[PDB]
Amino acid sequence: MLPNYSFLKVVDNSGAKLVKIIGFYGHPGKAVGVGEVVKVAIKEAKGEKVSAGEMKKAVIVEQKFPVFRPNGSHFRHLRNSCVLLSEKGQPLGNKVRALLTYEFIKPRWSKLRTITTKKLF
Amino acid sequence: GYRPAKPVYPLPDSIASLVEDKIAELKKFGPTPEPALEPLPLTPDSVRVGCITVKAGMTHEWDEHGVMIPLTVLWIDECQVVGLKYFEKNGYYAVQLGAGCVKQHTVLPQIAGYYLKHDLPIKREMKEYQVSSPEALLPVGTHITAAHFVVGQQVDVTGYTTDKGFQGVMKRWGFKGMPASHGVSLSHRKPGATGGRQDPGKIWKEKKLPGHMGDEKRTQLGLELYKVDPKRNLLYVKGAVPGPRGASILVRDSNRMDYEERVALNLPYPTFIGSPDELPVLVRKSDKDPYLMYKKEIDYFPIKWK
Amino acid sequence: TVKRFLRPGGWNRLNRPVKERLALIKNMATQLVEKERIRTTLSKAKNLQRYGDKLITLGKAGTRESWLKANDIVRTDRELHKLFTTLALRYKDRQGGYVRLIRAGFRRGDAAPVAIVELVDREGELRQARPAVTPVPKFSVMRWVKQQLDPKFISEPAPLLPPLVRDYLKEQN
Amino acid sequence: ETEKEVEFQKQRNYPDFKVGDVLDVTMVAAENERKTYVHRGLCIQKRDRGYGSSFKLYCVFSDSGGFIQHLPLCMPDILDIKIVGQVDYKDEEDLKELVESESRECKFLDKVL
RNA sequence: GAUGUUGGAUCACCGCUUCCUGUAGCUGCAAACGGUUAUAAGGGUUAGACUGUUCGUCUGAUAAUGCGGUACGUGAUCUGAGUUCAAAGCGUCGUAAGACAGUUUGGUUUCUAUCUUUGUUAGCAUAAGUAUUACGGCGUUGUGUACAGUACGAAAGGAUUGUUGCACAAUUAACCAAUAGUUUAAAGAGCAACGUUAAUAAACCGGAAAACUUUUAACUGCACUGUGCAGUUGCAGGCAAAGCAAUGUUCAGCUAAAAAAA
RNA sequence: AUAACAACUUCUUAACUGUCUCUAUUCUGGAUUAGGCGAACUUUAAAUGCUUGUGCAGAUGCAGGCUAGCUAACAAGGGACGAAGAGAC
RNA sequence: AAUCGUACCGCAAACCAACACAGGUUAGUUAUUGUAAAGGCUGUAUAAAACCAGGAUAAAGGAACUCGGCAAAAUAGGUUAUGUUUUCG
Ligand SMILES: [K+]
Ligand SMILES: [K+]
Ligand SMILES: [K+]
Ligand SMILES: [K+]
Ligand SMILES: [K+]
Ligand SMILES: [K+]
Ligand SMILES: [Mg+2]
Ligand SMILES: [Mg+2]
Ligand SMILES: [Mg+2]
Ligand SMILES: [Mg+2]
Ligand SMILES: [Mg+2]
Ligand SMILES: [Mg+2]
Ligand SMILES: [Mg+2]
Ligand SMILES: [Mg+2]
Ligand SMILES: [Mg+2]
Ligand SMILES: [Mg+2]
Ligand SMILES: [Mg+2]
Ligand SMILES: [Mg+2]
Ligand SMILES: [Mg+2]
Ligand SMILES: [Mg+2]
Ligand SMILES: [Mg+2]
Ligand SMILES: [Mg+2]
Ligand SMILES: [Mg+2]
Ligand SMILES: [Mg+2]
Ligand SMILES: [Mg+2]
Repeated sequence: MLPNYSFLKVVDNSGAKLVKIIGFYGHPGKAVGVGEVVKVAIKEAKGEKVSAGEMKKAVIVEQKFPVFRPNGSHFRHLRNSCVLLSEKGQPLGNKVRALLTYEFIKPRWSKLRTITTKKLF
Repeated sequence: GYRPAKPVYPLPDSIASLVEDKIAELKKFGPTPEPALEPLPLTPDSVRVGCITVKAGMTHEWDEHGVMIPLTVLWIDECQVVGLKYFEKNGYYAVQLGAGCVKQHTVLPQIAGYYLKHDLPIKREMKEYQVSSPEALLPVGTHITAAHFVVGQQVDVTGYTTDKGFQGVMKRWGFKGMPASHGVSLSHRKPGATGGRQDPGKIWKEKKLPGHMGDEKRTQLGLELYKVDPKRNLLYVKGAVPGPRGASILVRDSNRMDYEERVALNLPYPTFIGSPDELPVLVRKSDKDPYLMYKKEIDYFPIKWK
Repeated sequence: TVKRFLRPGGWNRLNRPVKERLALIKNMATQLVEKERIRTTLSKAKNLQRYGDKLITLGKAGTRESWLKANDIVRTDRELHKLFTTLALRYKDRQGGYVRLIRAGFRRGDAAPVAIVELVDREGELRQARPAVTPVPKFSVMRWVKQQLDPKFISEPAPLLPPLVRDYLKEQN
Repeated sequence: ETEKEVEFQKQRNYPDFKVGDVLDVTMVAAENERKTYVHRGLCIQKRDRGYGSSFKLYCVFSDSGGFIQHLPLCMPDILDIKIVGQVDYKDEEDLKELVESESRECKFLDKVL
C-alpha cells in the first residue's frame, strides 16, 4: 500500500539508488503494492546507464504493508524496493538482491525469476 | 396517524333492508380449501416459500482447496404454516409462516386468540409468502426445516440492522468535513452549505443531515449456501448478514438464479417431504481453481509492452 | 442487578476522574465494615455493593497475598482486623451475596434517588436472610439430582475443624 | 468451535512452543503447484484463541533483510512444527528492538526443498 | 433610520447548445483511426509545479477531463491571499498641505433560532395482527482482457457481435470469524477500516389504506440517557476448579407457597 | 559595498510529523437528562405552506395550478430583502 | 513619664475595577538533593447522543496540505581533528 509520491530503494545493479513515484497506470485505486508497474523519477544515481532527472518504469518487489494470501496468512518486509524496467518490459540490470515472493511465479516475470538471487518459492 | 373519522348517517327505511341483504350476500363464503402435501412439477414461473431463522454469529473454515471461508450461522428453531389466504376471501393466494415460542401471559389476548383457536403454539413472529396457484398451498401445521434448501444454491437474506444512535454527517453519510488547521473556527465536523440564496429559497426534501442511524430493513442478494445440517436445523452461509446476534432473518431462494439453475439443483417443491432427522451433513463442492492466475494470464494488467 | 459499562472493569464513573473515583470508594468501603449499614445515593450504592462483595472475598481467603491487596483498600487498622477475623468466620458457608441493597425513595433538596446498603447476616439486620446452606428434604427430587450431578453438595454447616484435622491431632497427642 | 478443534487434534500433533523459541515449519505453497518447503525462524508472537490461534515467524537474510510471516495454527497447509533452539530476551521492548535491528537471526539463509 | 467584495473550502437543484459511455443515416467510409448530421441528459467528468487569483502555460496518467443558469448559488456554515481605513518606503506630479486612478511590508471577520423550510424522535387522537393494489423515494456504472492475429487488406495494420466469460476500479448496502488501530479500576470486550461479503435490477426501501383474522376490543415496568430478539428455576449482580456479556451455582433484589386421606 | 545582530520580508536544504491521502478510537470539561435558582438582544396586529403569473420592476398575505391527523422535543441554518448601529462609500 | 496609632480584611468574598469580577496591587520572612516542616483550603444527582473545546495513541506513505510548513512533531545538550569568512574581537 504505497500512495503516490512515495520514495523507493532500487535493488538492481543498473546504478540508480533512489526513485520517487510520480504516476500510476490503469485504475489501481489510491495506492499500489507488490506486482504493479508505476512511473518513477530518478533522484540519486551513480552510473552511466541512468542519470538523475530521468523518468523510467519500475515494478514494486517489496513493501512493509501486509500482503494477504487466500489461506489467511500474510507476510511483511522491512523496506520498500523496486526494479527498473525498459519500454519493452525487461529489467535494466542483470542482478537483483531481493527476496522473490509468490507474485512473480506468473509467466510474465520469467526474466526476473532468472536474475534474482534468493526466492521464497 | 389516521385522519379524523368521517360522519355517518342512518339509512332511510326504504333502503336499509336492501343494503343489508346485499352486504351479507357478499360476505358469505364457501368452505375453506384443504391443501394436500404431494410433490409437484416445477414450472418456469413458480415461487417457493421462505423460512424464518435466527442469526447466531460468524465463524470460519478451510475448504478443499485450503482457502479460508468466513461463515454466518443461522438457526431454525420451529417454523410452521399458521394460516392460508385464497382468492375467494382475500383475492390472492398466500401462505403464512410463524416461528418462535412465547408464554401465554406475555402477549395480548388478540394475538393469543388466533393460535389457541387452531391448537397451535403462540409464536413470536409471523410473515406471509405469496404463492402462484391454489395447489401451492401447504396444510396448516407443516414444518419448514433446513432440508427445504439444497446445499450450493444462492439465497437472499433480509433483516433489521444494528442500532447506532444519533450520529453526524461524517459517519452517517460520509461527508468530508473541513480542514483541521489553517484558521478553521468551530466547524471541523459540520455539514457546511445547505442551500443557496433567494432562489430556490428552500431546503429540498431528503437533504442529508444528522439523525438516528442503524435500525432499518436491508436485503442482501446472491449469498452462497455453504453447509447444511438438517438434523440440528443449521445453515452456514458465506458472507455478512444484517443485524446483531438474535436478529430475525428471512431466507429465500435468490431471484438472481435462472430457471435452468433451479432445475439443475432439483429444489424440493412444494417442500421437502420426509423426516429430516436421518440426513447427513453436506458441504458444497466448487469445481474451480482459486490459484489459476499463477499458471495462466487471467488477471488484470493495464500495460501493453513494446 | 448492577449495570456493566464499557470502561475497564465495567464500573461506574461516579462523575469523577479515576484517581478521585478510587479514593472515594475506598473510604466508603471502610465505613461499611465499621457500621454495616449506610444510606447514600443510588449510583454510589450500586458501586459499593459490588465493590463490597469483592472485599469480603479477600477476607475469606485468609492468605498473605489477600491481606496485601486489602491493606491498600481499608483505611483503618481496626476495620482491617475485623474483616479477616469476624467477617471471615461469619460468611464461611455463604457463597456470594454478602451485601443487600434496598431503594428508599428520593431526597428533599435535589430529589436524587437513595438506597440502603447492609450486610445480610447479623443482629439488627433489616430482614432475615436465607440460610447460607439450603436444607434438602430427604425424599425430594432435589436430593437425587444433586447426588447425580454434585456428590460433594453441602447440606448443613460444617465445623471449624473438619474430622480429618481432629483425627490428626488426636493421633499426634 | 470445540467440535472442530477435536477433529483437528486427531489429524495433527504439534509441540507446545512459546515466544523466543526457534522453530522449523513445513508448509505447502499452493501457488507453486502445492510444493513443500521448510522454514526456520524465531517465534515473536503467539495468540491462544482456540480455533483462531496464530503465531508470527521472524527470520533475517544475508542481504534482503528481515522478513515476517503470520500463520494460522490450524491451517491445513502447515504439515509439521518442531523446536530447534531458543533465543534469550529480557522483555517485549528488548524483543522489538532486536527485530528492528536485524542481527544474529540468520539461522538458515534460504528455504529447504 | 446599511440588499457583507474577488477566488477557494464544504454541500447542492436545474437546462441541453453532448467532452466520454448510447441509437440511426451520409462520407473523398477496404480495415483501423476519423469527418459530419439527427436523436439521447441515467452515470462519469483526474493527481500535481508556477500564480491571491477566474483565466492561462506545463508534467504523469485517464473511457473522457463539456458549457451555462441558480443575488456572476453558497461568510446568522468556514477561510481572508487580492481589493477597499488609520503606519511606513520608493518613483513621478504639486511652492506647499498633499495626490497616483503605480508599486512594496503590516493591519479586529459578532449573533443562545420566535415563524417558514429540512433531518430525526416522543406524546395525544378510532382495539391489535397479516396485508393484494395504489402512491412516494432510489436509479439498473465504467475499464482491461479471452473467444481472434480471425473478417478486411498487395503488404503493413487490424476489427464488428454478445440478456457473453474472467479480473479490477468507483458508487451503494451492510458485516466483525480472521487481520490492522484504539481504553489500564482491561479484554478472545466494544467501536472502527487499512480488513471481509454482496449488487448492475420491472430489483430494492418508506408511509397511508381496502379486505381478512382475533379479542372480556387493547394500553407501565427488570438502576434503563446502548441493546432487552430477557418477566419468577426470568436475570450480562455475587460466587466456582470456568472459554469470563458463555458454562456451573445453595447467596442478593424485584414477586412466598400448600387442602387432609383413598 | 559590508563582519556581527534581527519574535522584520523572501527562497532553499536536513529532519520531523494527523497539515494532508483518510481518518479512527479514547480521557477531561460543556452541551444533552433530573431538582433548585433565574438574565438579555427583539416585539404594529397574527389563526404565519409550495409553485408560476402579477406588482414601487426578487410575495407567508394579490390571481391561476396544487396542498388535509394535532402540539411539541432533539438537530441543521436556505428564506422572513433576519437582529445590532438615523451608511463610513 | 505627655499626646496619636494598636480590633478585623490585606494576591483579597472586606482595597482599585458599578458585582462574592479568571483583571490590577508595595516591602519583609519561612520548609525542600531526585523534594518539600509548619500552616491553609474543600465540589447539587447521573450517564454507553450529535456537535464544540483542551489532551493522549495510531498501520502504510511523509508537505502530496495550504496564500504561506499556520498549527503540531522532532537527540534537543557537551568536546572535536580540519575548512571558510572577518572590522582579527
Ligand atoms: K427532493
Ligand atoms: K454478518
Ligand atoms: K472477587
Ligand atoms: K454524447
Ligand atoms: K524584528
Ligand atoms: K435560518
Ligand atoms: Mg479530514
Ligand atoms: Mg473568533
Ligand atoms: Mg478547532
Ligand atoms: Mg440535443
Ligand atoms: Mg457555475
Ligand atoms: Mg456570488
Ligand atoms: Mg448565507
Ligand atoms: Mg498613510
Ligand atoms: Mg516620496
Ligand atoms: Mg519637487
Ligand atoms: Mg506581525
Ligand atoms: Mg459488534
Ligand atoms: Mg459477573
Ligand atoms: Mg451537564
Ligand atoms: Mg414572484
Ligand atoms: Mg403564494
Ligand atoms: Mg442617513
Ligand atoms: Mg501514522
Ligand atoms: Mg504544494
